[PDB]
Amino acid sequence: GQELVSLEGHQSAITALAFSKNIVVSGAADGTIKVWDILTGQLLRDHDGHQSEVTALQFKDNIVVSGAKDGTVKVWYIGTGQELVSLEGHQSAITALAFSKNIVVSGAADGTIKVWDILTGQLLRDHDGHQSEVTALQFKDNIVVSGAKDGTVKVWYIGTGQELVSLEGHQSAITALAFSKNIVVSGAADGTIKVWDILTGQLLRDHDGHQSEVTALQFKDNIVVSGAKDGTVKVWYIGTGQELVSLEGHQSAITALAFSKNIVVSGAADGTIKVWDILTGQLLRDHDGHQSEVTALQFKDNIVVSGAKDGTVKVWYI
Repeated sequence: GQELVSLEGHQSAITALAFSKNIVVSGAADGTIKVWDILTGQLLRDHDGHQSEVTALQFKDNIVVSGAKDGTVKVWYIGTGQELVSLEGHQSAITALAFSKNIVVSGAADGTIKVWDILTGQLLRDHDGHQSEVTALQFKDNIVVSGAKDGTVKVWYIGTGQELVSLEGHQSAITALAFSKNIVVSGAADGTIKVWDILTGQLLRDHDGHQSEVTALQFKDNIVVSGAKDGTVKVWYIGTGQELVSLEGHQSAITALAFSKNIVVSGAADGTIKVWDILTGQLLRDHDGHQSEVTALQFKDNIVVSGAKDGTVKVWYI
């Protein structure tokens, strides 16, 4: 349970983080984007980003999709950092990104949602998504599910361009989403978690949650992991709302969550990173990760990658 590598990090707060293969892409509030090789810990690509704060990152098959505060959306190659396609982006700040096959879906602070083809650069769909800032976005199988700061959740089809079903949403800002072919599950800031039949729109379950002011959510299978400002990390079943295991949490506000296999990695505003086993509830690791708030966590193949508000990027083993 030590550090794999030292990484130089950035000169400003880490705002986005992506992890794939042995490559980590990190974005900072000064617009700089850096690419690192985990095996050697060397910075391969420097200054490939934007001129405003990086707000979202997507990394899939040697291609990085990055969004910035000025609304720009860039698609470039990790090998050379040269942009592949030119996207006009949004006029408002990018707030959410989804990347699947050749499609990029971007959400902005004005509520707009745009669908791009990263082979032609064409704007496939221009959407007046919500009357509020798009705070979450999930893309799967030709259908987009979005969440906004006003509590609204929406799903639509890319070709038709109209909504498939009307979901009532929440009454606080949405935090994280996920959905299957049959159901949608969404969670808001006040702890609410709701599941929706996509066809009819019916509310199959309405859970009030166990926390006040959640700051991070993570869905996988029917298990939700929720962190809150009070420092609690809770694991429970979305079908019934029953808590599964008890975790000590942190003495500081939860600011990042990662979830892989049966391992939960949580980061707090004091920089501490904790590693839990949801089968037993025991604390596997208790790292004094960073000296500032943990702003991003990536967890793949027993390797945790973390970023902090001081610009540091660390990578760990379990």
